[PDB]
Amino acid sequence: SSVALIVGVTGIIGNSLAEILPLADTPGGPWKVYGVARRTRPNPINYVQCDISDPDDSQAKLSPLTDVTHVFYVTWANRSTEQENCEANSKMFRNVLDAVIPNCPNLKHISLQTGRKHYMGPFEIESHDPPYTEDLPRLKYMNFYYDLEDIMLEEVEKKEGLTWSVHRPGNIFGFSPYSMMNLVGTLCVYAAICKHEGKVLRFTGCKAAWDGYSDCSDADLIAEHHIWAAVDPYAKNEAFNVSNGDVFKWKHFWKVLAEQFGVECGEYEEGVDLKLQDLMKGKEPVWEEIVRENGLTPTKLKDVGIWWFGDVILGNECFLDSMNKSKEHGFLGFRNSKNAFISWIDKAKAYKIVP
Ligand code: NA
Repeated sequence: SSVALIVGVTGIIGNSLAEILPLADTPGGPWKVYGVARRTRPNPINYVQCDISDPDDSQAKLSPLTDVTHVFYVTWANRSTEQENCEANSKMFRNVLDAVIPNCPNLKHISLQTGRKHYMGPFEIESHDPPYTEDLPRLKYMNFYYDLEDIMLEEVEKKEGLTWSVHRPGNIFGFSPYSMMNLVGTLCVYAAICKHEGKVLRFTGCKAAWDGYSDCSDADLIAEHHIWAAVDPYAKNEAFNVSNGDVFKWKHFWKVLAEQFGVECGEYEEGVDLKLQDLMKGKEPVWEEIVRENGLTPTKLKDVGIWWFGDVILGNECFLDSMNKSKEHGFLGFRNSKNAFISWIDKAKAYKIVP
């Protein structure tokens, strides 16, 4: 009966879904699960190698998956322009729904993950006032999230009883061995390099990030949120924010990261805005030495140190969201973000990404 198709299983959320779904006490259980991704390689889950952006390969790989009941859409193309983000991401989404909906007679629910950029315009009101809420109108700017929702909504009409849910996290704290968008990983690699070079963990970000309130969204809680919507009647045909239930300051998270690598913590330096891309320019050889000296997973810096992403997060103000609707609709999940941050650092170490 309960059969998951995780679309993007090698990603950060894909991985959390991959670990949690098959567990004995998981709601909706016991689950059979398929994990789909572009890579070959690498256990209870039924792996399918598929390129979602190829109409033929999606037709070939997903049509035979006759028994799936719930799809979890957690993949995204990231392009140079937003217009391209729409062409690319729509094509992918359509390709999966066109391969699944016709061929799965027990399809109950598609769960779509987007993000907090639903609420955020380019710049450039027009804008929204935080904390962000779910059902206040869409901003007038182009946004591939909006396009994905409309596709989903349109495709839900072509089968009766088929439900949907949208999941909108903020900045994700998580892990996967292959992630190419890992904030926590990225900060671990920066910390590791500072330790190696005998340098202080200088703060690489703005003041609003250092001293303001921020939140974040745990990879495992986001997975639980997806699962909740799969099984809860009050979650059906609704969009929802997912964040941790608490608030933090980078001022304090920086010390925690410092402590986890035994490196001197830096403080907010007035008079700049300090970037990871700049500080880590030319560190490719230094990283290889760290990987060799310690018996690490053989990685290149560009695959584990995603600086532009970390800078985008640490160089801007964090606008908070609201968990009221999720709670009101019955999702009482939370995380203690400082503890979760330590936990995801530990996970980077356990997989020998970082020493
Ligand atoms: Na956690």
